[PDB]
Amino acid sequence: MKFIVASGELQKALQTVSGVISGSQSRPILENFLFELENDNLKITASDGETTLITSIPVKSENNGRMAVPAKMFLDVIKSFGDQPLTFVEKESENGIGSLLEILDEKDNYFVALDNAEDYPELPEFDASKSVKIQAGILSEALVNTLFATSNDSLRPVMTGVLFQFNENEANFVSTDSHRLVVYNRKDVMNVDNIEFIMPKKPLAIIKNILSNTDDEVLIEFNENMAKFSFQDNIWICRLIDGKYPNYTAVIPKENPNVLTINRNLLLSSIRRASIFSNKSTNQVRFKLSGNLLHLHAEDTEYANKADMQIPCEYNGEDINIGFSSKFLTEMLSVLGSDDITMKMSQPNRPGIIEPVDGLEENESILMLSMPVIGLAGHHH
Amino acid sequence: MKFIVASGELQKALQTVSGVISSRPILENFLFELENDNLKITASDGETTLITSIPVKSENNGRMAVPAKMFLDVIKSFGDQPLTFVEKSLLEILDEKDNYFVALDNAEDYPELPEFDASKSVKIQAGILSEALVNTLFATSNDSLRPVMTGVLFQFNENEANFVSTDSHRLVVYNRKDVMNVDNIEFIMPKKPLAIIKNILSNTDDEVLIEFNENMAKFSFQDNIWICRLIDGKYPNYTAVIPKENPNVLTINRNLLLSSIRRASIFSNKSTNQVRFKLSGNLLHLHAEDTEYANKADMQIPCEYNGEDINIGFSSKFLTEMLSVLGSDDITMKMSQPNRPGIIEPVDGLEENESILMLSMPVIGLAGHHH
Amino acid sequence: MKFIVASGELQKALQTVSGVISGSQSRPILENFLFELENDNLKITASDGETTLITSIPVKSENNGRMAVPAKMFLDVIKSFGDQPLTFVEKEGSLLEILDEKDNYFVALDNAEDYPELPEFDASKSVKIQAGILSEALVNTLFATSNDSLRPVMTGVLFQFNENEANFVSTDSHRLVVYNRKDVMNVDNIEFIMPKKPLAIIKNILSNTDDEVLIEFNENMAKFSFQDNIWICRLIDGKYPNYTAVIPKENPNVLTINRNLLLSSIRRASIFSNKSTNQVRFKLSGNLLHLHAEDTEYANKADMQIPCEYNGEDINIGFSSKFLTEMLSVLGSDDITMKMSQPNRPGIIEPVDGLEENESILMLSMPVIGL
Amino acid sequence: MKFIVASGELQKALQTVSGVISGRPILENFLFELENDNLKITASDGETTLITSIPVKSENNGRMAVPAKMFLDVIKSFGDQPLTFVEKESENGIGSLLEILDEKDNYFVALDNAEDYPELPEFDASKSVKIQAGILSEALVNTLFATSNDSLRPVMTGVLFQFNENEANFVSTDSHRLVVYNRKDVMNVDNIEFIMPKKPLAIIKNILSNTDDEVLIEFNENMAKFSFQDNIWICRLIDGKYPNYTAVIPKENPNVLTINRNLLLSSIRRASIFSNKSTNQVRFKLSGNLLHLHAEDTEYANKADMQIPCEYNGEDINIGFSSKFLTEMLSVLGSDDITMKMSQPNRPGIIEPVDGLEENESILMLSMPVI
Ligand SMILES: [Ca+2]
Ligand SMILES: [Ca+2]
Ligand SMILES: [Ca+2]
Ligand SMILES: [Ca+2]
Ligand SMILES: [Ca+2]
Ligand SMILES: [Ca+2]
Ligand SMILES: [Ca+2]
Ligand SMILES: [Ca+2]
Ligand SMILES: [Ca+2]
Ligand SMILES: [Cl-]
Ligand SMILES: [Cl-]
Ligand code: NA
Ligand code: NA
Repeated sequence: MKFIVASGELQKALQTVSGVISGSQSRPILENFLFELENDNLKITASDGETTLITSIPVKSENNGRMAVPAKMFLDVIKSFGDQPLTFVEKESENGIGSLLEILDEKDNYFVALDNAEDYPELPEFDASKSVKIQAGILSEALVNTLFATSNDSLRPVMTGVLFQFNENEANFVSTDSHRLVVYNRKDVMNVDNIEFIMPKKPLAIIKNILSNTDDEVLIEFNENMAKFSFQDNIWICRLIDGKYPNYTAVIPKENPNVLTINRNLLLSSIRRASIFSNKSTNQVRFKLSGNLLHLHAEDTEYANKADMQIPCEYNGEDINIGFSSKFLTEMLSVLGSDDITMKMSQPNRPGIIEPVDGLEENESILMLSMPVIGLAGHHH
Repeated sequence: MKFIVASGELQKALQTVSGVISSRPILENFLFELENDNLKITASDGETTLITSIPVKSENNGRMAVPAKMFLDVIKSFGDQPLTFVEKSLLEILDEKDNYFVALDNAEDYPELPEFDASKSVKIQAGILSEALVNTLFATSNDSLRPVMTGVLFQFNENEANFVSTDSHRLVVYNRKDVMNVDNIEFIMPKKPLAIIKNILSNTDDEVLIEFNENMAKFSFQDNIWICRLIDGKYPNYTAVIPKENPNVLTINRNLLLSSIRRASIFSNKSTNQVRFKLSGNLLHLHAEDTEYANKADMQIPCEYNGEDINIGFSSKFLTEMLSVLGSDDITMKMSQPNRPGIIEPVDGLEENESILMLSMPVIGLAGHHH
Repeated sequence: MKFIVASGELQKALQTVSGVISGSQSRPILENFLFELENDNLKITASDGETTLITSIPVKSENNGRMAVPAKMFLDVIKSFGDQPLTFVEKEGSLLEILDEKDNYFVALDNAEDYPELPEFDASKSVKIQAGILSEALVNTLFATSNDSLRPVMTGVLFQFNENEANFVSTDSHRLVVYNRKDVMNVDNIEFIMPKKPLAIIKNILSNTDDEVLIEFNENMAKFSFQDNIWICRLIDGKYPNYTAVIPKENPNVLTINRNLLLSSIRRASIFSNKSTNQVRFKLSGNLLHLHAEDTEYANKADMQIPCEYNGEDINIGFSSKFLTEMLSVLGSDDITMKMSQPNRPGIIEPVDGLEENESILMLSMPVIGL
Repeated sequence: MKFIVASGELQKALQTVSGVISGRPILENFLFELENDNLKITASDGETTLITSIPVKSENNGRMAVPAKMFLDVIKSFGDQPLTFVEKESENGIGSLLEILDEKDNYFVALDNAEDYPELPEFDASKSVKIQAGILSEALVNTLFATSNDSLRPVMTGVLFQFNENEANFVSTDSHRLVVYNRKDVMNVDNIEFIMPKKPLAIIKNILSNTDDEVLIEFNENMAKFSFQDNIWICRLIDGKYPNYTAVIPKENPNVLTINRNLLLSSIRRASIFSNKSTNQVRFKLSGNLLHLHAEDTEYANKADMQIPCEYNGEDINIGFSSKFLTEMLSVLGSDDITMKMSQPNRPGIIEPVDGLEENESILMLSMPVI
């Protein structure tokens, strides 16, 4: 097969599908891009066996073909060029058992050895039974809010992923670990098909880098156990996590009369400083709230360091003494971008509910629950 | 004052009370009070006061403030020898033809304790109290708990004594139906004096008297006195967090479970140190993994399990620490759902009126918390 | 001691000297910053036992003192602030208190008396050099130093000063850089070998200014002084290799070529190169450079034709692409010459443009040799 | 690669070389090289390289970089059982995994890139000496405590090795203590003198057995290569001139104290508690057959005065020594009695064991006096 394509267009297409190639040589055929050339359309596929990324670009050609091109090398090769048309010709090695990909650029020649394309598996016929639509910019903000930066909990399978709930009234995006619950809600995302599914983290991270922040629609189609995203000339296919996500709404305390209103960056930077003085193993801080004063306390009995900070705030509520793991709390505060947050509390053994004060669009809301540190004897019952 | 005492006896007395000396400078001293051949030795950090006394040979009485680290270092540097001490303000030590001097503080500056006016009292055998502390004093606890949960709850009434401790991962309830006192009392002991008391208490039938006033406990045991400031507040209602129905019973060799978790946890993330249990049939599957570094462990442990399949996760350090305190060959762990505590109890070795209950809180995503 | 200073000023000073605290110091006292306060001047010292970094900043205070502050933690603490005045109070198990309005922080301190003092430096010789010239010397030489602790002299940079010029040489036996400045003239003639690690640290602290750096010498130490910084380093003992014997007197085969063009061409060609030697072949004839790379293990190949100016006989010579690209990326000229003799002799790269009047650079690459 | 080995042998092999891995990231790995049922294990900190080898069962060859702390922790968690190790490609990343199979249990340890682990350097031996393992080990037992722990004056941080055709000398000093260990039964044609650094010697002391098995030491410019059974140790030698240690040792020392070692040691330990906190000095006042020990701390008002009967033939002398250095030196000796030979109150005292030395073995431990 032979085709001519602008190197910039080729690089962008290759870069889009490359995030799923892990460098693993356990299935060596999956270290390749799969090129499929048909009627001036170059379809490029990469996969790790569970996530598959596909894109296509127009090219100039007169013939068809299929090629398995080693991905890391070939992308490095394309990256080494400026913007110029490149010619690609598959040649059978004059001495060998397989075939070469030759690149022609003026008087210069390059050869990249190819794998056996017949060994690159075909994807199965996707038989969509349901589909939803969501704008790319909305989906990417959902991923900004639900994908945690740290995740060192060994959770059960349904909670290791992100829940997507779509119905005719709204969409919900939910994630959790032992310290946090994020519920992100869009009442402006409405679909006839009611569907619920759990997306694993790795394809979500891969998709997050590919998604643009635009009003362009993403189609998501579903079969037995896969989701198929379609966005411009891209297709992303992911294995879903089987099972039923817990009834997360039942965990949200109904009454939270103790409302802290505070500048977000002040609370975030204060906790970060205080936790430097706590025990390196647990990184906990205590909140003592009373009047319009937040008293932060951290100490490390092993090393004799201590922090005591008084932070002015708006607090209408009863005196409360409540402890938190600072790393998980500050990560959530870093995800919000508002000037002010509220943290609504009830008892020291119940989660605090963090919400932005400002900065939400009309039909957008987010709820961030932070589970406090509580001795087991004082658990809710 | 002047007295003669064998260095070994003096050393044991000093070591008994030295554990509380860490504070303001007068509290860095031992307080010596000599009265009719009885040398009372007092040490304090301002909240806990430890007292012991030993017989000595003397002809007069007195009071001295002796700097503790220095003096115990000195006594330790001797072999077993009768030593003469003369207060002169210096303390002179005489050993045959050898002379030593230690500078002294002003004893008049050492705070006296107020006269203790007991309103209630309980008694408990030292061995019973000592076992209670073995079961409730955690080897490590790094949680910043609220003040009432940083201590150990003592409950005495006419029917039983209860000893309860907790952190974010554990609840220990130690019950003795053979410890009965007329006085009903409930109080929270801070951990630090409890640790010192655990090392001094013997495993004997000698009785420990505990007396109380407004907010102090005074323990008496042989020639020791321990006076501790109690933690103010009410301990939480711990019985309400113990699940009532636990149809899923694991019976398993404790040492095998303990060593298996220890190995598997080497393969977990160093930050959280968690293992997942997959129970089905008579087989426990242990799984640990470190997603950051691609390490993994999968182990199969034979057991007796009659119950439904369960997939439940635990923090290994806190689980293994409680299992290490128990001494029976087998334990039962009773579970219900993956978001509820598992109840660990020994199979053998409890006396007639002794029971131990250990709750392990599992690792559970907040979305699936109990409700 | 007690002093007040803006957090931003303290952070920059700490950051200046922190690069020599490498973490796991075999002596734990060397994990501290040493603070010495004298007449409103806070002198801050860090050391790994061989290199000592010193800076000082003005502060507001009423007394003097000495403190050893744990470095990693204290820098973390200062970094966690914005630009605000901070109050520091030494409380001598010695503590450091930090006061900010109504907020209080305590950092446990080590014993400053345990921090080693530096010996009185007894300078016998000294040279001066502009900071910008010295840093340019380091930019050109540090990448070529060896990383084997086998030949210590090659892990450093040779410094040569006399009344006519300053010369800087580095090598790892595969590359040689000679950097020469005839506008750096000092009465004292001195020759010495500086270790790479303090040189890298110094390179980041040095600014690109005409302000002078003083270097003073005693038996086997160099003391650099530059503004309010002092850097004291142990010199490498021994004789630097006879590097001029590696430069052939004649290199008649001269390639003249655009630097970025040669650099980007080698970069592309190297993707196809031998994973073991990462070799690119230059085939020169007429006014055409042919670049060839191939990977015998994986069946990839590159053949590139670059028009150039070449005066010499036909030559086919191989070089390590990693070393060649590193060297071409350090130079900044539009054009370079590469002078060669035989296929088993070095290629010598020099910039054509962009050098100051009394500045010259020589970058030698050993060829690839194989059967 | 795939191999089977007893867990106990693997643990012993790993612990032998693991002492050199401190906290470059590639050097935190063991390097495994498997060839014809021989598993060679390498560890290094970049300056010291330790190598051991053990027989294993295998059918293929290979190379692995195994993370050391984790892997040794893993091996330690097993008892004595055969373990199977299989290198597999990672399923989700670019690296490679080491699988450990124990019956139905599977464990995976992520591996580093072995191609990034440095090869051993070509050793070009020019000279060699031989010495029994036990003799060398005893030499290090006597000398390592005396080395300086200040990195100022590097050569004093090592132990001098002197071999010639007549004897071997091992010398250490920190300018306050000097130890000379002499063996007139260690003879080699090659006369060699070199300085070994302290850290590898401490490791080497523990690997060496107390047997007549020969240690071969080969040398080049600044590397020593020790070979002892299936171990290889490669260390960078310390360059520079060791002090002329023979000039501080007085030849004539007419004032000789002979005394039980434990009696002098325990007596100095006691006195040193009462001594000057800055110098920790004790005075010897020797006359007749009486040793008067005196210590005092004028700042804190403590004093010690001891009379010890002894054998002293000499003139009345009043001489002070550091009790900390004296007690350490007496604790390293193991004889029943020691002699301390003195001359003037401002000249060193020389301590030697009285009994227990072999015919051609001598020990000299010199203490610089306080003045
Ligand atoms: Ca066409
Ligand atoms: Ca509906
Ligand atoms: Ca928004
Ligand atoms: Ca009497
Ligand atoms: Ca019992
Ligand atoms: Ca001033
Ligand atoms: Ca700042
Ligand atoms: Ca000259
Ligand atoms: Ca073992
Ligand atoms: Cl979970
Ligand atoms: Cl709590
Ligand atoms: Na008195
Ligand atoms: Na000070």
